[PDB]
Amino acid sequence: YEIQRERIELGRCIGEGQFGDVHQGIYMSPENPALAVAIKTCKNCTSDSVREKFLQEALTMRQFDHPHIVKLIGVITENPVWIIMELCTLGELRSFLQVRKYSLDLASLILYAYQLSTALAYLESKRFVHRDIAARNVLVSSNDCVKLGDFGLSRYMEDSTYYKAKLPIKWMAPESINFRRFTSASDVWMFGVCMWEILMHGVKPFQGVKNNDVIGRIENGERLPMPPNCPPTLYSLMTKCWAYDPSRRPRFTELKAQLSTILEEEKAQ
Ligand SMILES: CN(c1ncccc1CNc1nc(Nc2ccc3c(c2)CCC(=O)N3)ncc1C(F)(F)F)S(C)(=O)=O
Ligand code: NA
Repeated sequence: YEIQRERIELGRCIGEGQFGDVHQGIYMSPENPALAVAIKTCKNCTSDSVREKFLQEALTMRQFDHPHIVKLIGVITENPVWIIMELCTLGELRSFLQVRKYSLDLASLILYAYQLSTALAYLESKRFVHRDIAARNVLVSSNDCVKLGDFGLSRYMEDSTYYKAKLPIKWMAPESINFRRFTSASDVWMFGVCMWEILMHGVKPFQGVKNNDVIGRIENGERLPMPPNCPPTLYSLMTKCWAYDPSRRPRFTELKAQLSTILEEEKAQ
């Protein structure tokens, strides 16, 4: 899993991470075609405690191998420490959705929700609780492929460090907001919010509502409204993710199967 720095061509900065800037680049793989990659850099990895924390993020991604989760390519443990990830060429999902708005076919939006449900069913199969499922952590590899982004770079995951700028209340299950309970069932609640975000073309949930007012509305039975053009079967599926009792929420394998049916019904106009 070690990569040699002379095989990396560093390109433009595509974002800022907790440990340092993230760049786009090219990895000249030995005896293979060159790959487009994302490079996580570390500014203070001279410190052993910082270096080990940064390298733990690469080990977290190394344990996963799924077509809709960004893949670890390798690490450069020489000073300055770099983590090499696969690049999702088209960038962040919210920006991509905000450009296209109604020009994206409904079949593409449902496909994105289905692809994420396969990655979340895979994480659930490994007994891994995400805790930060939101459209901001989703990347676009091509017009017909989205992926979950790096877990370390995700602002509110369990082992993620904080950025200079507390909790994503508008995405969280009631038991997570009230008692900090995070399970596979609370991940299902967040995924229903993420599906709503996709069908709303990158609009954020509960805009203009204060975080403290969200739990009162949820306890009164209020939910995010049906997005314009969203098929009623898809909205019904979202409301099942938002069952107040977590034991009544479906698991990711069921959401995957139902989304595949919804997608095939839309493709048959
Ligand atoms: C949102 N995220 C970030 N948060 C903080 C820092 C960086 C990232 C993005 N990280 C990544 N970005 C890309 N692709 C990419 C992203 C942006 C742009 C472009 C390509 C080109 C067009 C453009 O203009 N910008 N692929 C892979 C990664 C990964 F492997 F590092 F995850 S996250 C939690 O990692 O999903
Ligand atoms: Na190296």
